[PDB]
Amino acid sequence: ASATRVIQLLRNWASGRDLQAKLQLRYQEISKRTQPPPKLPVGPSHKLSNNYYCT
Amino acid sequence: VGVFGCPTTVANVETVAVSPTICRRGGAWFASFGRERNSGTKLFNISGHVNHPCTVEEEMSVPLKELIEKHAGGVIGGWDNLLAVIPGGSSTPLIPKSVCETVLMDFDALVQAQTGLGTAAVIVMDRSTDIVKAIARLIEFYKHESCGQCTPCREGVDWMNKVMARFVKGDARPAEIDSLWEISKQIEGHTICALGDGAAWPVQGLIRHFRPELEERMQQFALQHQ
Ligand code: SF4
Repeated sequence: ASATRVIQLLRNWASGRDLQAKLQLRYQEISKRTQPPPKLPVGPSHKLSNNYYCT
Repeated sequence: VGVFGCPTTVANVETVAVSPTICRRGGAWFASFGRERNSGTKLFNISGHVNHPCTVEEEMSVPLKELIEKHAGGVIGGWDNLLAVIPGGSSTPLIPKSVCETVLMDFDALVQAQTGLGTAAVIVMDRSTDIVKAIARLIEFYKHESCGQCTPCREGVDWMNKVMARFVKGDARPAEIDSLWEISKQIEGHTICALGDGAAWPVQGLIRHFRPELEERMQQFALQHQ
């Protein structure tokens, strides 16, 4: 990330591609492991009227 | 069959005790009074929010206004206070002030009025009387009076009692009135006897006649019991 500038320009040149733009491993780009409580939606039949299962 | 498996003519006392006059005078006497089919004379039991609640023999196909004016001095607070009337009886749905005026209590005219002749046990609720509360005792009266043999009535009125208890209090959502509509028709025509259907008509009539008032009371509950 860690890796200094001297190692960086070696790996950019040897690959020929800017690897520091995106890494193959994540330092801090992830969702926080615990999440705030969710609220699940409802569907087309969570009604009390004209939802007779026969039709 | 019947009592002890015997032929048994069940006739209402009013029909029994009027049968004399139709045998002493003839069918011309009976049929002359009253409309087509609906003819003769019946005990119109005027009560509720009426100045002089009483039981009077009365002609049918009679306008509601002079029914309470001539025989009782009027309805408490006049017609404007009169919010609705149950003209026929419990099994006869209540109808709004915009409809009462001079509807005729002949069976055909109650049918077009989405009600029935019942027993002409006409009672009135004023504006001060909450219609949701007015039948609140009526619907629970039906629950207190049910043999409970058939499933639609045994599970119906009590379930109707609880869902309307949160209705008159207002602890419901606008859809709940539609569900009350659905199960009311569900028990209609599905009970062994006419108690369920007799209990269906009052609540059924209220829904399609004072629905905005039913939707009025619930957010009144929501604003203060938030
Ligand atoms: S509708 Fe009549 S028969 Fe059916 S449970 Fe009620 S009282 Fe009994």
